[PDB]
Amino acid sequence: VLEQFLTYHGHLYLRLDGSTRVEQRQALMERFNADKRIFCFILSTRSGG
DNA sequence: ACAGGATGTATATATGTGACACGTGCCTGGAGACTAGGGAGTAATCCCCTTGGCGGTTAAAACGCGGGGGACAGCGCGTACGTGCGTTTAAGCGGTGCTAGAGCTGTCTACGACCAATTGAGCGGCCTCGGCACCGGGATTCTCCAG
Repeated sequence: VLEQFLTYHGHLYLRLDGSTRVEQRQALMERFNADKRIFCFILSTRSGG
């Protein structure tokens, strides 16, 4: 529902959940901390610490 | 060819089992009045858990694939089992015809059952620590080509 809300307003994002693979997690991290277009980085609180 | 006797044969009638329905009597239910004890019905304790949602990590499943070696059918064929048959063996369907031996009735004890004591198993509660359970090798011993 957070993504459903962010879409209605038009906000780029790259979600992150425990179900994501560590490879995908690292790829998303590298693509977010490098690309300035993405405005949000939705993730879980108690994910990989 | 026929008129009547000399045998059959289903047909109809009075007599043998069985099983239901009835009719008496005598046990077994029913009816009643006491006296627990059992069980219901809260009211307290001690467990040790409780659930949702979610992130993480490792092995048990889950899946792919090859391939082999088994599961099936067909073929054949040779006992071998059913199918008649003629024989004969012995079940059995009624009988007679004793006797053990159930089944009972009665009698009368030893033998349980409470039962109130008495008390020592036995049960829980801790403590301890050998004994299995797992590591780590190191031999051995199967399995599988591969000749």
